[PDB]
Amino acid sequence: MDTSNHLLPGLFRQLGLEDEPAAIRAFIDSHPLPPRVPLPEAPFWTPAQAAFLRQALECDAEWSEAADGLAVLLQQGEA
Repeated sequence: MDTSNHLLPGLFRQLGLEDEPAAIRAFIDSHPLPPRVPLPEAPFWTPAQAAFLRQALECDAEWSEAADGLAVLLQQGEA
């Protein structure tokens, strides 16, 4: 439930971003989410990729720790 999740590299390549954990933490820092708005409800992601993320939030998938472990970072970001 963190940036050090090796699922984030693969999840970002899936969404069309870098697998570099240094770049990954920089993307989510530069573009955070409000604690009311979760990962599949983010207008930052494209509608097909957001509905694809949503599947892991609808039912516990193999991308469960990817999507959950990312969603915590966005909603519990910076100022």
